[PDB]
Amino acid sequence: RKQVSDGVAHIHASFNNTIVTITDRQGNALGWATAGGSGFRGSRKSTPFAAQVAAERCADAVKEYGIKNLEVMVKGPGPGRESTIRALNAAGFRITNITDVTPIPHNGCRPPKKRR
Amino acid sequence: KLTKRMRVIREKVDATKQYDINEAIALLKELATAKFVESVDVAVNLGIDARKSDQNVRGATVLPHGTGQVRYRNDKNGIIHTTIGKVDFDADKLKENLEALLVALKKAKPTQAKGVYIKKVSISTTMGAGVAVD
Amino acid sequence: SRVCQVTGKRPVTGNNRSHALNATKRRFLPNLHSHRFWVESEKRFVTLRVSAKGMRVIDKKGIDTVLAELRARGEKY
Amino acid sequence: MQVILLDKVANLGSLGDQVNVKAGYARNFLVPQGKAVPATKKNIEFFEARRAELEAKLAEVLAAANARAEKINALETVTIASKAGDEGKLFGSIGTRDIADAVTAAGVEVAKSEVRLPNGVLRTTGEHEVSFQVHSEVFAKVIVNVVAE
RNA sequence: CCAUAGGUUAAUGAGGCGAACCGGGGGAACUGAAACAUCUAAGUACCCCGAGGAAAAGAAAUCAACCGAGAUUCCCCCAG
RNA sequence: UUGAGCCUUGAUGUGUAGGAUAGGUGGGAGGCUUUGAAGUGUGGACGCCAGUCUGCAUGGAGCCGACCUUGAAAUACCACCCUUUAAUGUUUGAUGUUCUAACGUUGACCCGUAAUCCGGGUUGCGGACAGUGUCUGGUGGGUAGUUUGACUGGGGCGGUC
RNA sequence: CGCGGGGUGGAGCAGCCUGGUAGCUCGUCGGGCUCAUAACCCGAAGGUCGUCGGUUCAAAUCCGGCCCCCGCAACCA
Repeated sequence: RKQVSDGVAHIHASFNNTIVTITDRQGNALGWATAGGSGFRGSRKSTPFAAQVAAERCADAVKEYGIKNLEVMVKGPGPGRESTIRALNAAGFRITNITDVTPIPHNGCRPPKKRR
Repeated sequence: KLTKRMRVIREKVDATKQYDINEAIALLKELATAKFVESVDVAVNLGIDARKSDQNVRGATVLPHGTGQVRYRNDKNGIIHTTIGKVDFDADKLKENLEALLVALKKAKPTQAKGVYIKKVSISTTMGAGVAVD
Repeated sequence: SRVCQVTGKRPVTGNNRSHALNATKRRFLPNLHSHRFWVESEKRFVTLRVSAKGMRVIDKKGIDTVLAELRARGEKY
Repeated sequence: MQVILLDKVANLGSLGDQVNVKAGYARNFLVPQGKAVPATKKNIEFFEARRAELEAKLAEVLAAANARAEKINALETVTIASKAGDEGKLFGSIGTRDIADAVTAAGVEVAKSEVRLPNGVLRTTGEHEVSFQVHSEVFAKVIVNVVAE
């Protein structure tokens, strides 16, 4: 339990999935939910609606911690990214600020050539 | 959970001590701090295997002092319960009564009874604590 | 030598009986290890090669009492 | 064992008890340092009769002897000058020996075995806290500064 | 520091040899078992250390048996 | 810090009938209250989130057993205990950190001494490890001791006993 | 030969231990699906708990066996 007050929601919205993880301010994870965990397998996994239920199933399962307000730091392109923050706000959480932490390199490594 | 009258009952009998024969009935009427005539609860521990059918004991004993003949049947937990007398009896009388039923257990002890039979002897007033006996 | 200074536990020989009782000559070695004992009379340290059970004789008796026996037998302590 | 103590000791004894300690603790620490003596009746009567009222209280007098050491250094601020480089950085990081060498000419005749310095063995240059543990009870702190000679 | 370690001198004794016997410390295998591992051979061969003229053992925390015998060693029986 | 045994104290446990987050058994029907009461404010512990429990207190001195629908009786009083667990006392074990006196040191320096052996002494570094002994599982052709049948139109193979 | 267990639609695992109220994934069908084949998704059909007794309000469970499937330590007639 430990009862935390403020936290931050980490939204890893990539091309195939949109794993949402709610941690505290120090970074320690409390609870998480994914689009692929709430069923939705295959083509429906990479969908903004699946990101909706990912946020809902992560909205709860953190009830024992009782987070009043939290921040949102989205990451990756993903089909969700903006539909998932909607369901997280309409769930009953107070959104203080939203930030974008997409990890773009400065020509660090040679990306794949795949997909013909 | 505790109240006034029960705290008085607790300060007379310490549950952290095993007593001898003649100490038992003397402190027995000191447990009943109510005006109405009460009784004595006899809880004797068995060394039987209650999970195995061949050792579930049941029977009766012809008591020469009454509470007649009282019937009793065990439980699957391993302890059999029954009353044997009341509070306002004389000290001498229940001495022979306790001796009466446990030697009757000598009779009804199973052949498959694995382990020491008589484990723990402890009688108590219906409104008192448990007085242990060696 | 592997002999205890105090007691005198010298290595003994015995068999190494197996499951099929195959007798093979082995050898039992005492539990010897050098130790520094603080003598109170001389107020210094004296190193002796003692067995583990030899140490117990020292702390049950007097450390100086033990040395008195060595002094009476000539074993340089 | 059954050892009978002489001093107090940092955790179990109270100056004259018969606590059953581990064999090693008595044979390698207590006995050789004179903190205690093995429990054999002869030594027990040597203690409970003789030393019980004699050596017991004179053990208290040496406790007062270094109580003397509490403030022998009314100065408590000695300064040493050793060669150092640019921006502090001492070339020869002085050890526990040299710090005792400075106070022997400016105060206490304390030896090496009593000085306890927590913050390393003094590499840096500046304000320092040197704690002198002359006894198991009293702690004497001295503020020293090193100069870039 | 004292003091020990160490150094020097003098006195006394020891070392090596010897056929076997004797006590102790180590200790084989061939062989027999119709093979062979337990076992046997054998605590023998042999090696080593020590003492003597003998050496070892030795005056019961021994047996016996509800009667008694009285340190140890050796020979004959007990008994293949 | 963290497991386990045990003791004490205090909790704990909603097919469904249904006022009951009742496990078995069970003696007798008054406990209870003014060694400061029903109701409620509020947080916490528990939560199959059904409905318990509970520190202080305005309040102010009552609350309810049989009775009834149940297979059962009401933690009103009580005894021996089952499952789940909470504090303490206590008992050992398994880890992490720090320390120094054992121990190691094929580090430095001094002495024995003109001696890279060894021992001793300050000191530096490790440190209850390491390593050695006794017990023990595994591995082990490195090594050792051995076995590895007979008949048989020679032996082997095949077949047989 | 003793110490421990596991037995469940056709089949692999749950739940049992801490009793009342059996879930899960493949294999088959109705299709939905698209000019279609393929992939995908939804719905449905299947064990009354291996079995025989004791106890209890109630047995899949707790406990006695059998049939066994095994995990083994053994294993010097």
